[PDB]
Formats: sequence, structure tokens, C-alpha cells
Amino acid sequence: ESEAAEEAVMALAALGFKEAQARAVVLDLLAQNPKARAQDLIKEALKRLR
Amino acid sequence: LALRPKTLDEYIGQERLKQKLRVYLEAAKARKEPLEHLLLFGPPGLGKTTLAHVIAHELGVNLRVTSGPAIEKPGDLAAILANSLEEGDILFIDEIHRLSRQAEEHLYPAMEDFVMDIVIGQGPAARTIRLELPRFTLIGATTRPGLITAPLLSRFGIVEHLEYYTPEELAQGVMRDARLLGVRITEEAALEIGRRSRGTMRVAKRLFRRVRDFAQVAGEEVITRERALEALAALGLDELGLEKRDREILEVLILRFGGGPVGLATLATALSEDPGTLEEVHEPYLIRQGLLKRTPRGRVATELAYRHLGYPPPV
Ligand SMILES: Nc1ncnc2c1ncn2[C@@H]1O[C@H](COP(=O)(O)OP(=O)(O)NP(=O)(O)O)[C@@H](O)[C@H]1O
Repeated sequence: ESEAAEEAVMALAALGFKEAQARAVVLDLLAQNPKARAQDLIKEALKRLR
Repeated sequence: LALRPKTLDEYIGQERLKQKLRVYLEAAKARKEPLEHLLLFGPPGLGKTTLAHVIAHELGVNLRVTSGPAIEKPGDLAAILANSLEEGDILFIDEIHRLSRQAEEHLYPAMEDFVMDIVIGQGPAARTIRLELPRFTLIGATTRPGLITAPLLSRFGIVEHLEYYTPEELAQGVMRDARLLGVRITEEAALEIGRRSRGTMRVAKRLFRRVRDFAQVAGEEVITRERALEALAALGLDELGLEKRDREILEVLILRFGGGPVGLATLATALSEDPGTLEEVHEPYLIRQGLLKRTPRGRVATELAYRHLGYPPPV
């Protein structure tokens, strides 16, 4: 898959988000910009997660 | 009804605190840019959050506001610390002593090196990912300094207490708050409200509402000592600040129940009402006035409580 995403996903999970729900947003975010860094990916996901 | 103080000078009372803040303030307002993390102890309704906006103003930064209960999971906080804030801003947290253990554990690093470290997976890997956060000043507050905050206390640079306001100050509020709403009221009038306000700014504004509500519903020229007194009289508030249900409470704990250890439960339903309520709302003041002392049995009224109502001291 993608290093940046798996990283971003695990972190989101640690922060207490539904594992599955986190992956979907992270992955789509990744689709918008494949070269994103795990930090920006996480924050950018942090504001789309319930 | 949407305007409050902005400059610290415009902030009423707390003179003791204003001097100390003014120092710590103008310092960082000159050095780098962030004010040290401030933890405010003190009773409710004293205007902590307003001090939050004021300080924010003094620095020329914005203010994010949240409560402990709200941060239901570290994420809730990471979201605020990573996106909600901008270099310099202040995040104020009310009831900060009810932060989820985890949540608090993630906060320490945030305050220290302005970074949040998240631990990925586990095992020998136990790798951690960090969220670079903006420099910010955390301003927490506890409706009860009573040790319920962890060692998170050691992460706070400043740590002060807001005190109850003298009725003159509370009055100074109603006063320079009415001119804002045009409303005509005379000094003493406001000051008569002060006396009734339980030393806390919250009740004052509230009471002034009620009083101005009942008032002008008959005239429009001016609220003077008399006008004020009659209004208060109508709503049923004695010089001591107790309300309609306040007397009724310590009342049913004398005639209906002998002046002896009644017992919360045996009092709530006893006079149709809830304990938590008649304990987390009415008992506080009644106690701070020495008219209802809690005993390791139930509830007991005091020789003063009887007096305020006009009964002879029974042995
Ligand atoms: N020291 C003060 N000087 C002037 N106005 C004040 C002062 N303190 C409070 N007020 C005003 O009185 C209102 C009600 O007070 P308060 O209940 O303390 O609200 P708050 O400061 O927003 N929140 P909190 O800190 O949780 O109580 C505020 O919204 C202010 O507009």
C-alpha cells in the first residue's frame, strides 16, 4: 500500500477513532494527493472524522 | 447583550490577579510571543473565561474554548491543537479536571515542547509519530482546585485564584453594563443588587435581568433604590441573597423535620425535589451562609437559620 497512509491510519486509531472509518478518509485524502506526508494526512483527516 | 470587556483595564475587580497577570503579560508580550500556561482556580461565576478573552486581547491573539467533558478522546484534543489554533493563540479549557486520563497524558507534551507524540502499533516496533503543533498558551480552569487535577499541575507556569467580588464591584458591573443597554438605574440600586448577588458576577447579571424585567413593566424613567427593592421583594430575595425556594428549603427542615440530621434522600422527596439538585445547587450557598450544615448523618439547620426567619433558639 502506502507508507504515509498506514502510518496516518494507525495514529488516528491510537487517537481513538473507529479504525475502519479512519482508513476510508485517509485513503480518499491520499487519492486527492498521493505524495502527502503522514503528518498532513493525519491533520487533514482529523477535521473530517466524527 | 453581546458586549463584554476587552482591555484588562476594562476588567472589574481581581486587582490582585490583574497585577500579576499584567506582569507575566507585558513580559511575553515583549519577549517571544506566548504567555505561560495559566491554570485558574476559583468558584463558579467569577468570570474566568472573560479573563481568557481579555488576556487574548492584550496579546492580539484569538481564543478557542472547550471543556474537559467535551474532549471525549485524545483525538478531540489533537483536532483542536492541530487545526483550531494558530501561532500565538490561547486554548481555554473549562472543568479541566475532567479530562480523560489519556487525553491529559497527551496534553503534557503539547504544553511542554508544543508537539504531540502518538504511539503507533506495539511490540518491539513501538514507533511513535509526532504532530508538530503551533506555539500556544493553555489556560485551564477548575470549578474546584480541591486536588482533582493530576501532576498536570506541574506543567502550568502560572497558577492563581479568582476571588468573590465585593458587592461594590458587582454593582460597578450592573452599572457600567446598563449604560450599555441605555437602561437608567441609580448607583445604590445596582449596589442593592450587588448585595444580593452571591459575590459572583454570574448571578448579578442574571438578577439584574429579572429585576429590569419586572421593573420597566410599569415605568420607564428610572430604577432607584425603591424600584430595585420592590422588584427584588417581588421575586422574594432577602438581604442575605436567598431565593424563594431557598427559604422554603431550610424551612421544611425545621417544622416538618425537627432541627436535626434529616438526610439528603429524606429531604429531596420529603419536600418534592431531587437530592443532587438540592445539593449541587441550593445547599452550596445556604452552607456558605451558615444556615445549613452537612453532618455525617443527614442535614442540620443552624441557630442563625431560625433567626433569619424569626424563631426562638430551641436549646
Ligand atoms: N471582571 C469582570 N468585569 C466585567 N464584566 C465581567 C467580569 N467578569 C464577568 N463579567 C461579565 O459577566 C458575564 C457572566 O459571567 P460568567 O458567568 O463568569 O461568564 P464567562 O466569563 O463567560 N464564563 P465562566 O468563567 O465559566 O464563568 C460575562 O459574560 C461578562 O460579560
